[PDB]
Amino acid sequence: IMGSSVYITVELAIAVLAILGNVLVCWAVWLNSNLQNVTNYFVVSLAAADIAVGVLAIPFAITISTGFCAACHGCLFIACFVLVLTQSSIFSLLAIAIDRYIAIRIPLRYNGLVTGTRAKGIIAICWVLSFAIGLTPMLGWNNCGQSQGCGEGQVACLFEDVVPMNYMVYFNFFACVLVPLLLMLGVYLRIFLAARRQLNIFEMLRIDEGLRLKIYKDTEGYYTIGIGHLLTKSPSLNAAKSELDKAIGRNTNGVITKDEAEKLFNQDVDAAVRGILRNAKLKPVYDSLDAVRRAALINMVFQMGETGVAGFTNSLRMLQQKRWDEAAVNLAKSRWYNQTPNRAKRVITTFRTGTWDAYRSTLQKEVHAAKSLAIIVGLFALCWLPLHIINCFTFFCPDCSHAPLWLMYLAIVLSHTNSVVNPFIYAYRIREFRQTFRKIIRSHVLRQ
Ligand SMILES: Nc1nc(NCCc2ccc(O)cc2)nc2nc(-c3ccco3)nn12
Ligand SMILES: CCCCCCCCCCCCCCCCCC(=O)O
Ligand SMILES: CCCCCCCCCCCCCCCCCC(=O)O
Ligand SMILES: CCCCCCCCCCCCCCCCCC(=O)O
Ligand SMILES: CCCCCCCCCCCCCCCCCC(=O)O
Ligand SMILES: CCCCCCCCCCCCCCCCCC(=O)O
Repeated sequence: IMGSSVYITVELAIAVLAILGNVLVCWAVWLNSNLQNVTNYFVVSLAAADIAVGVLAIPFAITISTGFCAACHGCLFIACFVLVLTQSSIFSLLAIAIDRYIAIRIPLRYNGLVTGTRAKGIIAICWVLSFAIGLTPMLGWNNCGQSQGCGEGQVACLFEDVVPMNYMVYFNFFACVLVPLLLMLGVYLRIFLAARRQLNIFEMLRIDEGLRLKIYKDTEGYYTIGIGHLLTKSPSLNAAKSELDKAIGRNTNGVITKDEAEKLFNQDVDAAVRGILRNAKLKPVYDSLDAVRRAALINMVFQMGETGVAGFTNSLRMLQQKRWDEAAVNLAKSRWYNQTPNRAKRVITTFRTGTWDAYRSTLQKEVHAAKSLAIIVGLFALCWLPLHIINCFTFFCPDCSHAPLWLMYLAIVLSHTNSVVNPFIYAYRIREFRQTFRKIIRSHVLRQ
């Protein structure tokens, strides 16, 4: 066996899987409506880039490993085309990170901000930039436009001979790869840290009622901000903003910080507690509860009012008798539960257990999917960094012994493997993909 016949076989095998695997990803999104969200718009674009790697980039890699004589610019295309595909991938991974960001920290305006129309727009633009960036050497930044054994008008097509290293290190690596990766690292880290935030009465209603940092109109058209904090019933945004500046103690222009929204909420809680203590029915029960169960009672007052909660004569009684399970069953038979089952179910769980479980679960499911996608970026980095780092060595230490050929082509094979791993990850960690794959393979591929 030859030392190259292996290189060629291995890379042809990689190409077949790259194509088959990523065709399957696109196939699923087309068939399944539950995979036709905006997030998978970028997954498909990413899958497209990986298919193109198996079809063109890899054959180009093999062709160029011969060092054959070719025209300058024609040689640059074969060598640089893969850079186009790589850049596109970067943009796709970055857009996924951001998408998951404003979907987990700012859920209230995700669908009004992230739309299919805009996604397609951003994708189209990113493909243009990818060509502009990947084919920059073709635009003039090269080493042939000014070489023997090939005759004039031609040069031996060796990567390091035609593609400037200062381009590969400064522009390609540092600016176009390194920066996005670190940016994607910061975004995911912030997503994760948010799911591990410390829970309390503020984070409790932030989930049940939502958080707004810009003045908005409530269900009945009243100016409101923060967590359900009504400013005024006057039909004037101007007047609403003036009320806000009075409460905050500064010129807000209709926008406050998270912290400031919390101070308003704290005040709202204090008032509710005072109202509860003036009520002869609620006081005995409130006083007998622990801190967490009190928050669940305050939660109900924020929704139904103090007179409303005081109507639960029997459920309240059980609560003071610490008959948590009985109270739960009874509260479940209410018209309140029938109206808002999700919110009520969480509040009731809080009465049952006396923990923040119901609210911690919401955050841990609202992030589990982002872990799957984050793994995608980690593997990309792992598959591409080695090659980038070797370039830096060659570049920064000119008179050192160059990396041996075996190591060089090993880093190249590795980077190509990155176009195979994604489909496997979707199968293992994402349920709706796995189920669609099984359906496709069994029905359309085996045909039964
Ligand atoms: N440095 C480099 N070389 C090659 N092919 C040339 C391999 C080689 C290695 C040593 C030698 O003496 C002659 C040729 N492809 C390459 N692709 C990349 C690359 C892709 C993405 C980032 O860097 N870098 N890179
Ligand atoms: C012929 C058109 C595409 C058919 C794809 C056939 C499957 C080929 C296997 C190579 C890709 C594997 C990707 C992940 C495997 C899916 C696992 C599974 O759901 O059982
Ligand atoms: C010169 C001929 C060789 C072709 C090489 C490039 C081939 C790679 C193109 C792959 C593009 C995949 C398109 C996926 C789009 C599907 C979108 C959808 O299902 O909504
Ligand atoms: C799985 C394979 C799918 C088919 C992909 C098409 C492959 C394209 C091959 C690229 C060839 C590089 C150009 C060769 C230059 C020829 C020079 C000459 O003929 O004088
Ligand atoms: C999706 C379309 C991507 C664009 C690729 C189109 C397919 C091109 C097939 C092979 C291109 C050969 C490049 C020119 C040949 C370079 C070497 C030479 O000058 O002989
Ligand atoms: C939105 C369409 C962009 C078309 C310009 C792309 C030019 C070259 C693209 C090569 C592969 C592109 C595949 C993009 C598929 C997009 C998937 C989607 O938008 O749902």
